[PDB]
Amino acid sequence: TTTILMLPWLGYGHLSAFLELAKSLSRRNFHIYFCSTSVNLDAIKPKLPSSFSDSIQFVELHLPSSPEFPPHLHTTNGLPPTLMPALHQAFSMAAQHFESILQTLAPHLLIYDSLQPWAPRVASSLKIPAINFNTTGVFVISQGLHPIHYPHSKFPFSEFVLHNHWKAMTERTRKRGEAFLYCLHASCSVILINSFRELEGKYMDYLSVLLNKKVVPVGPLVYEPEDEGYSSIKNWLDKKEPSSTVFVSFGSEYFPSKEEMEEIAHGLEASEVNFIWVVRFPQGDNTSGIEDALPKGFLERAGERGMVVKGWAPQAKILKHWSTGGFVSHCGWNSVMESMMFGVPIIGVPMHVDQPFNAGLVEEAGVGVEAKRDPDGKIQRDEVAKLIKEVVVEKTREDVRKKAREMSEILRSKGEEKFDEMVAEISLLLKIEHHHHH
Ligand SMILES: O=c1ccn([C@@H]2O[C@H](COP(=O)(O)OP(=O)(O)O)[C@@H](O)[C@H]2O)c(=O)[nH]1
Repeated sequence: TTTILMLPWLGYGHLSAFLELAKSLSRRNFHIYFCSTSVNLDAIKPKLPSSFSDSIQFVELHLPSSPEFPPHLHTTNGLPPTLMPALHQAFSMAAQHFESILQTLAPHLLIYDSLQPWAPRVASSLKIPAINFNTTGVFVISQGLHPIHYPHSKFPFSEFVLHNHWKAMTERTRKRGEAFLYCLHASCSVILINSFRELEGKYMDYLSVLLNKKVVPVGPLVYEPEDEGYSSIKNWLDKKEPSSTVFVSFGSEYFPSKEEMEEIAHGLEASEVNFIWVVRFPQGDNTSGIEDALPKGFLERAGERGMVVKGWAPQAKILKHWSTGGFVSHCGWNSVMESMMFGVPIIGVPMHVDQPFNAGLVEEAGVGVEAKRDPDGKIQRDEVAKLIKEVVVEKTREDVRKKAREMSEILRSKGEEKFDEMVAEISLLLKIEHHHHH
């Protein structure tokens, strides 16, 4: 049996997408070693049905630990943002443990994420082929690589303009970029990406030219789950009108500022929509409460229309509920893919990293709308309220709703043939590499 070790970056969205890919590979008679920190493995274990217990094996990776950065913080999930550089550095320091794991397990292939250039380096030293799997979409990667080759030319095939807020948003950025570049360039023969041609084909073709490598889509990769946490939420949603409610979430690794929450809250209130909003506090803060993060009296004024959930909610179950008419989202790529799969239009409030590019692609495909920031880069309560009202409450953006339903139909028609290309490229790569090693 051909064995694959998978090494996601230490974020919940990365773990989730890698796990869905692991499931699809396991059904093609690959044996998977799924490698991450213990805190990440514990968070993802509930998402693996017992049907996979024999073919997907978890392997713990150990990072350097200290009382001030202990192992339960070795994840981006709820991590204080100021600890993000320490987490990247600690992950790079796991390379020797990673080498010993690869020596002991001797997998035939490594599939690695784009935040760990040390991983393909270790694999190559051990004569283990390594392929890069990207859990973002293609658009942001092609936008990042284009200036390296065409520094004086506008990006082709798109009218998207990045807001000055993010253009402004030095060596931390450069080294993360150069690490990302290495991960792409080091990949053996192909790169894998969680996207699909109907959405991003022209950008995959362009990225393939920029890299001189085949770009292989393996998307849509979307996780779909008796549940007590959803029960209370389900009971509330069951009393609402169809397509009347928005889910509001900024993902697993972002905490909007007090001012950002103010604009979102006032946008929700003015729109008169029903909403479920996930509000979170960073690890180590178990004093803070919902009431302090929100404007004074906001939940009192919202009354029956509003529900705030602390910490975490069953996002996929909520989006699939017939009451949900929209998704106010930071536009993390897994959230975008889920929203498209479930046919829910996106109201984009991107915050950082790849999100503004994802929101621009959402707008371009017409399956959602982006709440634009004002000249100074602030979220605008008026823009949030107007888009919720148009898309969900009054439903005057029927173009958006129809395109989102159309996209869902397309995505639901896809089957296991979406993995045919990846499996053939893996087979070829391993057969070429077997001759080399000989
Ligand atoms: O309260 C929450 C917040 C997030 N998610 C899931 O966490 C993942 C978030 O991934 P995404 O790429 O959207 O954003 P990130 O967390 O990486 O910024 C998605 O699968 C969401 O469905 C969830 O289930 N409940």
